[PDB]
Amino acid sequence: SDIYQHFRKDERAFIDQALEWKRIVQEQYRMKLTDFLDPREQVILSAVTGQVGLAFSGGYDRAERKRAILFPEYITPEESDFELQAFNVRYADKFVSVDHRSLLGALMGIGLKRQKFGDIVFSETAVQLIVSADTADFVAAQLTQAGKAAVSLEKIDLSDLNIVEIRDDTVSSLRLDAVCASMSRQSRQKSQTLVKNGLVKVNWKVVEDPSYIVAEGDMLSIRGFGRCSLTKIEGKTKKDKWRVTFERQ
RNA sequence: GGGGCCUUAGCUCAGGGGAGAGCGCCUGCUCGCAGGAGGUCAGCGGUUCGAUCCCGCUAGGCUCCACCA
RNA sequence: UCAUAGGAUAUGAGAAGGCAGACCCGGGGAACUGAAACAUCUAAGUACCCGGAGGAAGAGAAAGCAAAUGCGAUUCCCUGAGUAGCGGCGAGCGAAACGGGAUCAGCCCAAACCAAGAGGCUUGCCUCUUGGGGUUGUAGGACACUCUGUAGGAGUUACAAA
RNA sequence: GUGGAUCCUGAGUACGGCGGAACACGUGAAAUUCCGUCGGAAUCCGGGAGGACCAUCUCCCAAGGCUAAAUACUCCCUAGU
RNA sequence: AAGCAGAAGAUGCGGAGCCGCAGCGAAAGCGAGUCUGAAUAGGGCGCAAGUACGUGGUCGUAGACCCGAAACCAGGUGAUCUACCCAUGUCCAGGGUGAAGUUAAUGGAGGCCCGAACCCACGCACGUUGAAAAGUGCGGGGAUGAGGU
RNA sequence: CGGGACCUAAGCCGAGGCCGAAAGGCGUAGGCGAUGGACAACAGGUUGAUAUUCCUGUACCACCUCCUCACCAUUUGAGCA
RNA sequence: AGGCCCAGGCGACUGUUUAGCAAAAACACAGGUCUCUGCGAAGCCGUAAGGCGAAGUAUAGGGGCUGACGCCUGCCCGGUGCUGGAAGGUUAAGAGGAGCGCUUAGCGUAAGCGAAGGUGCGAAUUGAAGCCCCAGUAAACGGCGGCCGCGGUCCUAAGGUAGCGAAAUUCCUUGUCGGGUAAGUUCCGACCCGCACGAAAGGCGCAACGAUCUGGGCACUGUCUCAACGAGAGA
RNA sequence: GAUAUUGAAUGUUGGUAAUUGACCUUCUAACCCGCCGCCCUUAUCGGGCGGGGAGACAGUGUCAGGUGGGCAGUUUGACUGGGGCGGUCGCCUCCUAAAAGGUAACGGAGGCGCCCAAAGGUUCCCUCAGAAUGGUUGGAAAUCAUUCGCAGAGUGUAAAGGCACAAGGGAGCUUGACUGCGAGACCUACAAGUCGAGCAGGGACGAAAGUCGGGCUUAGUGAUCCGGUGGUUCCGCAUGGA
Ligand SMILES: [K+]
Ligand SMILES: [K+]
Ligand SMILES: [K+]
Repeated sequence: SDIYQHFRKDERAFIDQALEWKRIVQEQYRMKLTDFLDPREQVILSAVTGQVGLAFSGGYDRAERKRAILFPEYITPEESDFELQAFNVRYADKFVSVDHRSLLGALMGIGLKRQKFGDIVFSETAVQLIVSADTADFVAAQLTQAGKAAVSLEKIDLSDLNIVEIRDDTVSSLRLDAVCASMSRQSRQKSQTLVKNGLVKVNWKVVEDPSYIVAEGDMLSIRGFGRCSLTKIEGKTKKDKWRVTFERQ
């Protein structure tokens, strides 16, 4: 009841369900695997669960959408308890190209919910996707086209997964509106519109406060400029602006 | 009057090593591209191997003081 | 309910209060001041308040001092010595023992145990109250032994008390 | 006076931790003494002290009491300086 | 020296104690030397008249040449003045206005009005070694109230 | 007449009691405490100096019984309370 | 035995106050609001006992601010306070003793090693409130922008709304214009470049009230032009 | 918050070999009641007795942390053409400074709170700035070459005094940027500061003479107390240790 204040009002929905997962693992003494919780929902769950222990794995290390195991003080989990299936996306690579937008659009097009798949990995040699094992056969059967490319899915082990723009700058403050303006190369008044409407996120939390102070190692997500990361804050200049470093995706 | 701070390209700002970056403005190309435009670095005189970034002064603009009989 | 609380009556040269503005032992306890400021510190356990006294008080018969072919209760004086030491190691604070003197004195219990009685029988055990017993350190006492005294010695200043 | 079969010889004490005070000694290397609090012995094959502490040695026997004199003082009284 | 004897004396006794006769070194220690140092070196400090008592000068600790704060602390004494409160009394000439209510009249409200006592103290003058350590005179405010006493 | 031998308010004191280094603080029963309640005497006269106080006249209140009279009554028995 | 009138500031009012240089625009006030307080209330006095609160009980009691009435009371929760709180971080005594030192029975030609006990330190681990942190809250403390050409741009927690404005606030200033006067640094009304108003440390109005402050009139006068005479007290 | 007062049970979860912890719930008997009835007792005190409530909590004690101008004791510099405000405070160099030395002002100018493992030591060798004339890049100015050339350069750094038998530049080998000291001087209120031949130990460089106890010279620093570290033929509170 006195947890919601710490999160947003829309985020209440997840928090209610996150409390219902903790309820199970305490009383029934059994691990609860979840449906690839979003990077934000990782942060929320971590809080709602409390310290019921928690584990998280999205197949490869550095998956955005990862599935969480809520386990007690015993039954420390394995890599396959997360019920993850990796696939290699086969297509006529010489003729057609698959991009992240097309493959994401195709996954959604076959009716797959965002919670039923993790990250879509693009390397030089392979395009791979990670899904929940319960949906693996459905996705393999239905995902026959991505954009203009005819595609097929080959099952692989997680071990077979084939896993910047540094921009040293100065800002007046570490307010959100100031950092966005700097990163996105805009007027601050324009950046304030972005923040206020609800287009910027900070670690996948929608921050609508222009004056929110941004810390070192915060993934900002300006809808319109993509995504960028305050990696370094490096003291202050002669004329008193924060020496900073940005790295766009 | 005294102290304290400021003076960089159209605009916003980076920056003892020979003055940049974005945006605007121009180049051709149709939300990104592709090269330009533009600086007495307030000025002055000097420290020196070179000064926007030393150091001393002059502007100007702000800021704080100018009290006690 | 037994009781007990409470109430009543009797007997008490029982207490109370005072002061000598002193001395003594306790409880509580400043500040100015000094430190060339000031907080630790100092002033000072002072002043002051309170309680208790007594003609004196307090201390006192080694769980001591010491480091000798030792000393032998305590108190007080001389000395040790402005030493040792303590100390924003500042300002300041400051011993003790030995040595020399004054004066001198040593005692009683508690306990073991014994005897008698009482009330809890916990049922031959336990607790309590009188009297005896006993009093200490290279241990003493109980307890046993054999001795020995029961009236010479001691006494109201402790060591019983008129 | 002689014996050491047993028994007795001061317990919520000594002592310790924490917090204070007293010791010339200000927490210090800090013995010793006392108070509050909490913990808490041994008991003669025992215990205490000798300035942290241990060992050895030496000296002593706490946690019960009493005790004159030498000492302090003078509102007074007497005699005097 | 205390102390004992002795006029509250001198004095006698009393050698514990004190200072000096040897220094050097932090110290163990060594000693006319010693410390430093590897050193017979060099250098430091030493070697090569005190003491007891008295007078005087000065210093220390004491109030310390005398007089003087504003203050600080401790323990008492004061609410007969004054502040507020509590209990219980008491005071407020006269006149006016005319709320509610009642049936234009009636009615008699009020930190209501004018205005003595009473309370107050706004202005000015006077007084200022006063009549008076806060007043007097002329005016002034409140005067049934959060009133005076 | 005013006060006491009557009453109580505020407050104060306070057996036992509660609390507190000491001293003490607080407080019950119970008291004290008028500024309040209650309560019987008036007019005139008089002295240099007192007067509901003395004097004159006429009163009233409480209490008492050597007495007088009437009435009621001696254990459902007056009456007091 | 009332002088009166016109106009303005302040405070609504009657009250109250610096005994003895200030009576006021200061305090109080009825009204408003915020807040605490479930009763052995909170608050307060007292070491406590005992009390007040109250012989009351949320329509009550305490505290803060505001100050009749009328219209109203804007924006900012970053900071500070208050209230509440999830993760994460931090943190006392106490608890806990892994280790280590000193000591020495023993053991070693010595050097040194070294049981047990005593003793002196002692790490991990554990450990509340609080704090960091997060959320709310402005009739809480407070704060309510620059620059350039309504737009741009920088900065901020957010940039002053309504109303008022040379004001008990305006330095410059005797601002400017108008009114009143023969002549008006004061006064009144406008204006707004508000040095440095502004919404309960309330804003703007406001009838009644004032020994309030301020400007102007009528009346009146020895206040004055400008003095003169008389009475009394002192001299 | 710990701990005492402070107990009993049931669960559950630690840690030791069945005892002792931790926490949850329950219990009643301590403790509490500014609740009711009864009694002491004419009593809204107090106490006793019986109900009820609450309960090992609270309260109180000790200890601990937090908060805490509610309260307490204090501090809050000096110079200064009055004080405040501004500026300054130690060290070095120059000028003022009057041809020894010293010498003031909120007089005039600047530096310092280091740097360097060579930018120290020694041995050997050397000479700089700039200009003229000639040169593919290449220019006024890089690199040659020639002549001229008291220094017009350099000397880690401020300035002054010095320095070309170099104190300036280069190279080799090195660690004397030594230990013990020190006749005697300078400076000086003290405290400190400065110079020093020479002696010993053991070195570096050099054939040797010799030079070397940092740097061309003069700034580059801070008393005591207290505490840390290393060393130590010292002391060690009966003795041996500590
Ligand atoms: K010598
Ligand atoms: K003398
Ligand atoms: K002057």
